[PDB]
Order: sequence, then structure tokens, then C-alpha cells
Amino acid sequence: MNAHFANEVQYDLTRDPSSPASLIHVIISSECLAAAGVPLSALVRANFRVETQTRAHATGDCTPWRSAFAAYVPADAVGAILAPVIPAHPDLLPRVPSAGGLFVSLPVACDAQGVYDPYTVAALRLAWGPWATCARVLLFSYDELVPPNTRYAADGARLMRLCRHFCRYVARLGAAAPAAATEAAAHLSLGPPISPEEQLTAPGGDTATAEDVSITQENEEILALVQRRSLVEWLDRGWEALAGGDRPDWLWSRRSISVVLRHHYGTKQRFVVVSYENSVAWGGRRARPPRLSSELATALTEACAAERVVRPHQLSPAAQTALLRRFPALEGPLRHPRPVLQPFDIAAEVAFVARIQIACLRALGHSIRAALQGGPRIFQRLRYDFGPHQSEWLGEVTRRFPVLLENLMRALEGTAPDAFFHTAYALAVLAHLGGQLVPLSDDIPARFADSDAHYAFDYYSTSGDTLRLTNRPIAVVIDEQSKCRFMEGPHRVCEQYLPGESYAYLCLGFNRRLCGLVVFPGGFAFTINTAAYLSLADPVARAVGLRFCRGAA
Amino acid sequence: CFEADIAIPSGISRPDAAALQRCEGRVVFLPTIRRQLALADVAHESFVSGGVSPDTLGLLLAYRRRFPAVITRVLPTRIVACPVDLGLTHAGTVNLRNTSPVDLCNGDPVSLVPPVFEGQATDVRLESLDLTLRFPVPLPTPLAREIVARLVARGIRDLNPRTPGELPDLNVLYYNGARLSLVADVQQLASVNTELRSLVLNMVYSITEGTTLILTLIPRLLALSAQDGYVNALLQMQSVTREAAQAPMLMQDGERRLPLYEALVAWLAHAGQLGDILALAPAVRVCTFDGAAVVQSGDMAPVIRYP
Amino acid sequence: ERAAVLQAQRTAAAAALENAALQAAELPVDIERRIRPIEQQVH
Amino acid sequence: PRYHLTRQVTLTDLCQPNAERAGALLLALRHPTDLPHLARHRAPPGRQTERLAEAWGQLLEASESGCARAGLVSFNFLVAACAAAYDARDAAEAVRAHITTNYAGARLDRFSECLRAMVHTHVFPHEVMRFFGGLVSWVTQDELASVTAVCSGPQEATHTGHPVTIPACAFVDLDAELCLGGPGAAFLYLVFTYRQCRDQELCCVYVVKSQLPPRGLEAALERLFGRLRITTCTYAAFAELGVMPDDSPRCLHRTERVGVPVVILEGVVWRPGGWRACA
Repeated sequence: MNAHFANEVQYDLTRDPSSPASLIHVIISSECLAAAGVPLSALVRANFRVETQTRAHATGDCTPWRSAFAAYVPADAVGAILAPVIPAHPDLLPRVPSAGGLFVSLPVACDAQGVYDPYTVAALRLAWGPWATCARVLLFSYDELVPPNTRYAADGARLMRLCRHFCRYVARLGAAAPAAATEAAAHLSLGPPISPEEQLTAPGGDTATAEDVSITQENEEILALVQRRSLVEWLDRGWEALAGGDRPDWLWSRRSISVVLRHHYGTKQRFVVVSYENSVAWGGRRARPPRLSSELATALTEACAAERVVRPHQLSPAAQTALLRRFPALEGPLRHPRPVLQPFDIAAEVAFVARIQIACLRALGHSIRAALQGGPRIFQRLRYDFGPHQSEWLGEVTRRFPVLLENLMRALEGTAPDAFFHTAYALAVLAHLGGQLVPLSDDIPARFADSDAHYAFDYYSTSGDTLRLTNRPIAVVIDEQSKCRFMEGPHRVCEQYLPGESYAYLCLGFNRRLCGLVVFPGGFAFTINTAAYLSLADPVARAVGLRFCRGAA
Repeated sequence: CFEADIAIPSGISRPDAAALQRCEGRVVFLPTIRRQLALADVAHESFVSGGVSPDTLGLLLAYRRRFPAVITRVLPTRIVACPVDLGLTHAGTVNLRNTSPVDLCNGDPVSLVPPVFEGQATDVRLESLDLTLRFPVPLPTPLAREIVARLVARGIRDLNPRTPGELPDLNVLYYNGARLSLVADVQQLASVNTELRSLVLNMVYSITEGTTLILTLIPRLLALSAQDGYVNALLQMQSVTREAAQAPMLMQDGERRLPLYEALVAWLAHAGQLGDILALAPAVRVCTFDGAAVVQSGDMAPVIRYP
Repeated sequence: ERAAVLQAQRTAAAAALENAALQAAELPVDIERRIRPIEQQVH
Repeated sequence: PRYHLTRQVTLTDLCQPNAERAGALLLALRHPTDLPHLARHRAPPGRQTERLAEAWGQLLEASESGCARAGLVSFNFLVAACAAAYDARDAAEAVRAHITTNYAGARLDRFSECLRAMVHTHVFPHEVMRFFGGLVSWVTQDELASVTAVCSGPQEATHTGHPVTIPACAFVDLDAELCLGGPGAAFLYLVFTYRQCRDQELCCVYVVKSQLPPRGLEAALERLFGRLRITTCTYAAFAELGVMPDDSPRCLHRTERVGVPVVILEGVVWRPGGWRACA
């Protein structure tokens, strides 16, 4: 409720900013979080921070991470706005239950005389704590988010049931209602449960209705020829006696409420688009006339639908430029030689990520061959002494060895890239691409940027299955020989040891110099110059870092 | 006095018993009204909150919700303290010790400030009873109100960096001469933030409807600037008043409410109360019987009631 | 690299069904109010 | 000098201390014939200032001043007249069964209208009806009054403590603040909590219970309240009722003089204090 309201106070800022904006209330329910990869137990444990940034589709940069609000309430999230709960009177409005989730309204990039740009994505991020393992990223385009109109027609049946349920509560309870409540009941009688899901599933919405007055005035005319204080002010005392206070949270539960259902293009899910009456946000009936225009969502479609152009790079050359004579911001996704974001695709932000997943693995895979060109001499790099029968364990490590380096790289393939960005190598490059800026989740310590001797490890399982045994990049300061040393400091098993200290552990560290280590048990380790194989073009990488850096205060 | 005692709980370092003798006339913050109390809640380890020690703005907020007490007489068994908040009914004018670099005046209100000075730390250490003692520094109240505005605004500069590193230090003070430098070591945020908000929220209510008519006479202020002495000295050089110069907005309903008179009321309600809501309340006033006009550093000044 | 994109476009087209089906939830609706109260006028 | 006497001659049109108890927390009525004028002033013009011109004028109808001015307001006269106002009903209303059977609701009904009318035009009932004391003697005549009810510090509850034992006159009153309990001394205050245009100019009279300083009371006046929902402003004034230098002697009773709940409070430093109302 109020998380939709307090973000409007951040919409009460900006004044004269760089670009005039809007605000859309978006209610994600339970399974749209659950199918995304959000643990519902950890956010159930009401004001919560959300880091948001917005991304164009065609080209260009992104927004920095904006601290927003949230209200994650397990309830009927549609029904809680519609049938709220007085502490003394929770049966003021009995209802039908539903699913629930986080209450977050989200701002909208517009123009002067705003024509919103579809396919362009605002990116959510829920931060359970500091770490990247305590983080997920969500994708939302304006085609997903913006309906043309709302459905305040469902608000018409709701408001008179409110007056009948003030006529229902006093008659059941009787004289136990105080002196201000025994009045406002019968002032609503002189004027079944409430199912909030029927306001989504009854096919009715908004209409200008000026065409629906002349279509009725010339329809009742023939019938005529043949023949020839309000109720809302008593709702305030309905709340001011049963609650005892004003509660501006409940003040817009009396006014016009539209509850629109939409869907999510990523995981087949549903969610809710909300607009009140008194909201300065989108769909409010107190807002600034320059809002949104559904023109790009009709131009590039119908010029490709009437021409049957299935992909608008197959658009005709006059049919390209005539649209460019109409809407001039489309020179990006039609006339750029190699845009770093792919023009006219749904997974254009996803295909932006998967290249980085590819291009690092070749920078890995041709660097592993580099230090291991021929028969190597690796002799050792750490100090671990043996017992006498302990050397026969390394007799296996001779025999065990070459199957690992496939299966490490197989597992580096085997991870999702969304699950790769929580590992140490995906952030050590960001500590180096910020050096060609503080990367996200602040997993980097304060002293990683001091020397080149501050490495940062991952840990893979040697035997059995070759699997990752960490959540955390474990940054171990390394000193011929050099002994290891940790750094300074909810419980994971393998995080207690030195790198390469014991059997059944593969250790894999990296640097701001991006000269990494592959540490085996027994001191047998070697540097790799992956800096000779990282081929990341800076204009490609500058859309990479800005989506993955954080401006430190 | 409504006598209140604090006993010597457990053991004595034999020179440190003499250290309690030369603290006669100092102030103990005890967070109660007791007939007897242990010495554990006395020291700065009780001033330290859960896990963290307060900053010199948090110690203001720590000296907010505790009770000052005057050392009256020092026994080897107890220390008799007189409860300042109630038991100031003293025609004998129970005496205090000035531990401060400023030679004061006669007739100053005296409010208490945590030790923040560069060389008057007032640190006395007990090792048999493992405790640390910070005595407050009694100071004159305009000089006290010149300090608390500095330290919050220094913590206002702890929120935003932006500017180049050469900032005005807020660390040179002026009393007739007497260049004073204080300590700037740590600025805890919540002690800054809650102090900043009441500086915001009170300045909200101190503006009213009839206040707006006064804002028209801002160019009238500089008309007195080049034609007298008093105004030109009143107009500060490091002021926004000289910077903002480079109108009724009619809305007149009824016009019998005295709009200009009502402006100076609520402005004085909150902007008139800015020293005392941020800092401690003054209740100590300089009053010497012998006609001595000043009180030396280290002296025993007689103390009278609320100003 | 294609298989993620070829899935994500497919999930979009699966969502664009009920984006359009709920948009096509007025085709048996927009006709009743434009016919039924007009015939009893003819009566 | 730790013993004092004060005296004011008024009517028994107000309190009727013969109908009161030996212990009552009397108010004066300072500026008694006041407030036709300040009804007009100090308020924004959307308050229709011709209300208190008649409102107090109906009060003294129930009660010509003469030479015995209207004063010496009881502690009962505000609790029962606000009993229908604040968040206690049929228990605060037992104070009305105390007044009308011993004192009269005729004077209450004119004044409960004033409690919606004084607070209407921003003429707030703090700094009117200033504190007087604990009703020592009642040397009053039949229909007139002459009361000694000493102000002036701790001596009111010593010279009624070496012998009225200071009732709270309602168990709803003496607000049990600081349930976070510890030993010490009690510090008593007189707070008028308001609600402006939400509950239509609410009136409230109750005493707080705290071991807290005046600087530790204002943030204690911002916390623990649910009547913040206003925006005019300047709600929740308070002055010092003084120190009860013992938390051990508070009580819980329902026997007085009609069974009215009542709290015995023995031994009080009556520091008269000062008011404050800004926010």
C-alpha cells in the first residue's frame, strides 16, 4: 500500500530533470518470483530496498542503480487493497483469498510529449544482503508493463458493496459500535463476499464513453417517443470510528481503483498493473497530461504487419525511412553497423550477456593452452610438507590429472551465465574492466585494489562430480616459495581452508591484474596470463561495466 | 540536597584514591535517582552502547537521557552526589569545578559539553576497577552554542564528499582571541542523522503563512548596507543574504488574523529553539559572592539554579 | 547462445498469447450492447 | 520554606470542594472572563470565530461575575467532560457518575461544548486553567467558596503527607508509561493530547508516569502516540506536575468519597513547572 505511496514521494521530486517521467504500480505475485529464482522464505522474514536501473533496447548506456522501496506481504495482494484489515475490525470486509507478493511501483522513461519506447528494459534487483549470491535480476519491457487503458469499471461494483458492508457490520454487531459508527451505517442504506479475482476476469475496462452516450441517447429517444453530502463522506466516519484515525493508506481504498492483469514475457507468468485515482503515477486521475503514447507499439508493428515483414531488418528501404521520417529515435536499431545490443530481438539483453559468457571462456580456454603448451615444469609455488606415505596420494594425482581440466571448463560451460556472475572470475574481470569503478554487490574487499598479491579464489570439487563448492569468492593473500594468508571478515562447509591445502579441492584464484592461479593440492600451482587473451572491446565493454558497476559514495 | 550516595565498590589503587580527591566539583552522569548505586553505570563503559561507543554528537544524545550530578564530598567509602535535576535547592550554592581553557565571566549560564578539546581530554584511568572516565567540560552557553552547530555541520559534510579536499575545517574557534582547535576523528551517522532531522523538521514549522511577506524585504536589507555602520556589520560576508539578492501573492482570506504577528510566533517556536533541542539544557549559572568578575581555570565557582 | 534466445523469444510468444487472449476477451463482449437494447425499440 | 499556604476566593459554581475529596488536583481559572477576544485572534480565518463568543457564555449560564470570580476548577471537571472525547468510554464515563451525583452535568454539558469549541478556533486549553494545588482546606461558605489549596513546591504533599494522599481520580488516568520497570523516583506531568479535525478537536486530560527528564520527555512525547494524523499543529502541550520522589507508593483502588477507580500517590515534590506547545 504505502510502498506504492512513498515511491510517489520520490515521484514528487525531479522538478525539472533530464527527462520527464511516469510511474507504474506493478504487483508481482508468488510464482512469478518463485519461477524467477527468488526464495520466498527469505523475503518473508515491510519496507525493503530495491536497486533498479533502466536499459535501452537498441544502443546506449544504462541508468545507475536507484534505491527504491518494496512491500512484500504474503496475502491476497489484490484483495488486501480491496478488503483492508482494521486491527479492531478485521471482518469489516470478508473476501476471497489469492496469491501475493511484493508491492513495488516502477518509474518510466518518457519524452517531451512522451512516446514510450517498447522493448526497452527496466531491471530490478532484490538484495537479500550484500553478496551477489544474495541477489537476483529481473527483466521488464514496457510492452510487458504498459496497458493502453485500465479497468476502473471493476471499481463500480466494489464501492457500493463497501456501503452495504457498513450496512452489514453494524446490524450484526449492534450496540457495540460507538456513536460515530452507528450513524454512518444507515446513511449508506438510503443510497456475498467480495472476490478480488473477478475484477481481473470480468471483461470490462475503460472507455471514453462520449461515443457511448450518443449511442444511448439515440437508443432511449425511441423509448421516450413511444412513452409520449454523498455516500463517500459517510465512508470517512465509517473508517474514523472503526479505526479511530485517518490512515492515508486506506484513503485510496475508498477512491477509484483499477486492477489490471498482464503477463510476463520471460517465464510465462502473470502480474498486476495498478492505478488509483489520486495517484500522480500513471493511470491516476491527478497526473500531468504529457504521459505515454502507444505510437511506437503501433508504427513498427503495422508497418511490418500490413507489409507482412516478419523481421524489420527485412523491412523495405522506403518502408524503413518513412518510419524514420515519422519517429526519429529508430536510427539506432535500424542504421548502426554493429550495435553492442542486438536490434529487434526479445532476448537482446540476454544475448548481450551470453556473448560475455562465451568471450571469457575462449579467453580462458586459449590461455589454459598457453601456459600448458608442451610438457610443463610447474615445480611448486606453496609450502606444504608431507608425511612419508602421503606421497602415494599424489601417485593418484599423476594419474587423476588431465580429466579435471576438461571438466572444469565443462562446468564453466555447465553453469548458467546468470549463475556465473556470482563467481570470482566474473567479478575479478569487473575489477579489471573497472581498471581499464566499483563492481556490483561489493564482494570485493577494501584491500583487493591495493596490490596484485591480493587474489580471489573459487573452489571446485576434485573427486566424484567436478562441482563448485562455494558461494563466496574467498580472497586469500599470497606472498620461489610463498606461504598463504587470509583476509579479514550463513555457514558453508569448504570455506575454512587455505587454497591447495588438502585433497579433494581445486583452487582457482584471480587478480585485478587478471593474472590468475590454478592451485592444486601440494604447492603445485602456476600463474596464467589471461590478460594476453582477454579481448574485450571497450565500447562493447562500456555497456557491460555500467550495468555491473556501482558508484561508491 | 536530597542526598544521593555512590559507594566505593571494590578495592582501591592507592594513588587513584587521591585521583578521586581532585575530582571534587566535577559532574557524574548517573541515569537514575538512587539512595545508593554502584559505580558501574558511572563510567564511559556505560556510555558505550551495545558494541559501539558514541561520537561527540552521540555523547550529546547519550548525555540527553541521563542525569548529571555534582560531586559534593569525597569519602573513602562513598561519594555523595547531589541530583542537579531536582536537588538544586541550595542557598549554600553547592560548588563545581571549572575544567575548561576559557576564563568565563560572572553571570554566564553554564551548560555541559563532552570532552572534545584537543588538550583537555579529562581522561583519568582506574585499573583496579577497570573503568574509563570522561568528565564533561563546563562552558559558557553562547560559546557552547557555537560548538554544537559546528560538529553537526561537520557531520553534514560526512554525508556528501563533490567538493575538493580543502574544506573549511569548522575547527578554529574565537573567544576575544584564543584560537581553539578541536578533535575531528569519527562521525557516527545515526547521531548525525537524528540531529540533522530535528534541524530540518523544526525549520519546517518555523515558516508560516504571514512569514512570506518578510521575504519581500530582502532587497530592502541591502539598502541599509551602504548608509550606516550597524547594518553593514550585521550583514555577514559569508552569508546567503548577500548572495540571494542577485510578491504578496495575494490569496487574501479575511485579513483579520494579524498575519505578520502570527509569523514571529511559530518561527520563535522552533527556529527560536535550536540550541537546546540539539544540546543539553543549561541549568548552571555563574554566581560568585566575593565580587570576583571572572573564575579561573581550575577554580571552584559557586553554582546557582536554572537561568 | 542461440538456445537461450530461441527459448526467451518462445516464452515471450507464449506470454503474448494471454497478452492477446485477454485483449481478445472483448470479441464476444463488444456486440451485446450494440444490438440488444435496439431491437425492443423496433418493437 | 517547605511549608506554604495559598488562598483564592471563588464560587462553588465550579468544583464545589465540599462535594470533592480531601485530595483533588485543582486547576485555577486564570483569565476567567477572557476568550471572546482570542476566539477572534490567533486562528486562520477558516474557523468561523463567532463560536467561543457564545460557548463560554453558555458555560457561566450553568456556571454575572460580581466580586467572586469564576475559578478553582476541579480535576474531575475535565476528565468526565472529555470522557466522551478520548479513547476510554464507560470507564472514563464513571467520572461523570462521580460529578453529576456529587457536584452536575449542566455545567459539564456547556463545557464539553467548550472542549469542542475552544480547540476549534485554536484557543487551546493549555495556559488557561493553570495549576493551583491539592485542596488542603475548604473554609468555603454554603453557595460561595474560600479554599486554601497550596501551590509552591513539595510542601503540599508533606503537609498532606505528615497527615489527602493525591488521587489520580481515574485508573484510565495516571497513564502507566514506562512498563520497562525499574527503581527510582516518579516525575509527574500534565499533558493535553489533541486530535485536530480528525476526531473533530479532541480534548484529553491524563497524567503520565515516568522517571524521565524534560529533555527525555519531548521525544517521549513524539513516541508512543497514535494521534499524529493531523497534517493543524501545536498538539500535546505539557507542564511539570512535579516529582513523586518514590515509585513504591503508587496504588490501585476503586473506592472514593459511585464506584470510581482511583490511584493513591503518597508523597510528592510539587514542582509547578512550565508549559510548552510548538509542534
